[PDB]
Amino acid sequence: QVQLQQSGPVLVKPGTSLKMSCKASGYTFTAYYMNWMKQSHGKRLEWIAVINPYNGFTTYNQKFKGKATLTVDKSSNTAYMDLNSLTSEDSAVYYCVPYDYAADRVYWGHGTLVTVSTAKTTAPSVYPLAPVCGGTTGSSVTLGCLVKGYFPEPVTLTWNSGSLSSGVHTFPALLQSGLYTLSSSVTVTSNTWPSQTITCNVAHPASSTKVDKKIEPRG
Amino acid sequence: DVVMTQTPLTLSVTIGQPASISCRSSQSLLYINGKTHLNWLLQRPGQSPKRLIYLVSKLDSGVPDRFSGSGSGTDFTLKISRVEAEDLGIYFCLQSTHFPLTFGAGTKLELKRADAAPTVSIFPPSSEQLTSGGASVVCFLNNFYPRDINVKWKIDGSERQNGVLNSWTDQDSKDSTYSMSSTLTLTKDEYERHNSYTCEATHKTSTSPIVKSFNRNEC
Ligand SMILES: CN(CCCCC(=O)O)c1ccc(/C=C/c2ccc([N+](=O)[O-])cc2)cc1
Repeated sequence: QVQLQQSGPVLVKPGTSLKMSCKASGYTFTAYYMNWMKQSHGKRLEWIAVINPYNGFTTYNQKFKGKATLTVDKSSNTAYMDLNSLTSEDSAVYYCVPYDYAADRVYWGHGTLVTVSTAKTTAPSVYPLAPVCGGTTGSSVTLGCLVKGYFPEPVTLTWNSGSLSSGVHTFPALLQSGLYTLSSSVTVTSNTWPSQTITCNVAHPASSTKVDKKIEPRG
Repeated sequence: DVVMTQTPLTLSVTIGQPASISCRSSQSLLYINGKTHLNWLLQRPGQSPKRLIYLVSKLDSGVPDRFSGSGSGTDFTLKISRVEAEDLGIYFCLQSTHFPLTFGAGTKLELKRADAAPTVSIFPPSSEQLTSGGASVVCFLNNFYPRDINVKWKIDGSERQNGVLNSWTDQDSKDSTYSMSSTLTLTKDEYERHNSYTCEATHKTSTSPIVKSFNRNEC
């Protein structure tokens, strides 16, 4: 099956260069042109350039010519994109998108999230949120997890290592005073909790933070 | 450059009902072999884009037949025979006839369902945050509809607007609802200065609020 693996999210300073990678598998690497796309603020999409990995010949969008450089390493089935002269304008998700011309199929990577900023990496504090002390025997029970004061994006929150998926709402993060804050709620049956341990799992790659907060009955 | 102009930017539809998205290009997209390189993509919440239609009207593998595409000249149209949960997200048209490749702005396909009241849970600050010297009260307004909704916070019976932040999730695939998280940020000293904490969810004056409370003082 066609699989693309893109380099993880990064925080880089303005004025620097960045090289992203896109490792491909499940097809003959040289048979598909590799496109790169940019998405801004989770909506607007632009095509950057394409490389023909067979011969390494690249065609650029004039908007990005001189800004982006595409290369490949045939040996490792890996495509690269370099971005130079970085500004906050370059903060975006960057997708590698291989195009099989013989069959006419296209595939998209999971992208690489870039944050251009001079702000320093700050690890989040993670707090378990247990229901109120009181005895409302409602049919269901809602638990929460608060992830506050971190930078840059992203963060991965899961419940019970991702094995608990139903009844989850993870909220988009919000920025105030240079720091992100995010929350996630989980709703299970009254029978489930507290009698089964439920844990909030939070990873913030940039800070090497990985914490497990157990949700426990309060007071 | 070819300009792709999409309409509308957002489209709201009931399950089972048809949907019609248009994309119009600033020049002909006939290729030198007489084929028209017009692509349609869907990007579902949290995922990267995926092509659905290519060459105006040809479906990608295992794309359901509810989807169809038609094109006359410089005008191109995606149609969904009957919209289903899975269809939700942002649709983009993409020309790949002329370089650079260019995209429409995207169309947000929203679902109209029956009005639905929020499930409200209030959460005092965790004992860890208090040890830290901070204090946040979090409120979840879950699985409501429509997206429009208001939160009132009351401390010891006075309305509080300062230091409130609200995050909305994207529309829920399963049930077409929206969920929202309201965080009230305080100082430890201030939180300890007061006792009654109240979270209210109202959509309009003439609908009873859904109210959730606690008293810091008692269990
Ligand atoms: C190099 N080239 C033109 C080659 C024409 C002749 C040939 O195929 O040998 C080319 C063609 C198409 C592409 C990319 C097409 C594309 C990318 C992305 C998507 N998409 O839906 O995301 C659709 C189609 C890139 C380079």
